[PDB]
Amino acid sequence: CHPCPWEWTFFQGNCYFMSNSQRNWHDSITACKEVGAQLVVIKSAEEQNFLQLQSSRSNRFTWMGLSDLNQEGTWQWVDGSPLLPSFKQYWNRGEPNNVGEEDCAEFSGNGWNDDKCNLAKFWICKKSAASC
Ligand SMILES: OC[C@H]1O[C@H](OC[C@H]2O[C@H](OC[C@H]3O[C@H](O)[C@@H](O)[C@@H](O)[C@@H]3O)[C@@H](O)[C@@H](O[C@H]3O[C@H](CO)[C@@H](O)[C@H](O)[C@@H]3O)[C@@H]2O)[C@@H](O)[C@@H](O)[C@@H]1O
Ligand SMILES: [Ca+2]
Ligand SMILES: [Ca+2]
Ligand SMILES: [Ca+2]
Repeated sequence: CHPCPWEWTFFQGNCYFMSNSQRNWHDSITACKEVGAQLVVIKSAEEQNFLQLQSSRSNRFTWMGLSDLNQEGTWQWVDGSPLLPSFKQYWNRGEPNNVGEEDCAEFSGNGWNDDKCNLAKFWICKKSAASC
């Protein structure tokens, strides 16, 4: 037994899958469900710092489970949870700008950016880590 599956990353009781292939946002949601996970929902500040560092180093635009598709301007996580005011400090400068209609969030550089949901990007899945 292993806390996390092969190629996954462990951090604070959860396993994260950093994809090596690309998908649009909706298909990323499905990809995660197919492996018993969810497109990453950041539930804490320590988690954000950890993920941002890995994403920045990967130098890849990467989807997270956050969108304002249902109501422009109101960002909600895929589990139905609302984005908190304390997490809003993570957007890059000038973001979110909804330029050309951007309703999905991605890790970009050292922060977050909103981009077109139909764009294919890497993604991160999250599921709980097993204890053995
Ligand atoms: O600090 C520097 C900067 O470095 C990284 O890249 C910056 C740049 O990345 C994205 O554009 C990439 C290319 O996209 C097309 O191929 C061309 O436009 C080409 O000229 C670009 O280089 C993109 O995220 C961009 O952000 C702007 O566009 C997006 C998409 O329309 C929009 O959502 C943003 O609000 C903004 O207008 C970004 O500047 C990244 O690590 C950056 O985070 C970093 O700041
Ligand atoms: Ca919109
Ligand atoms: Ca939007
Ligand atoms: Ca943007």
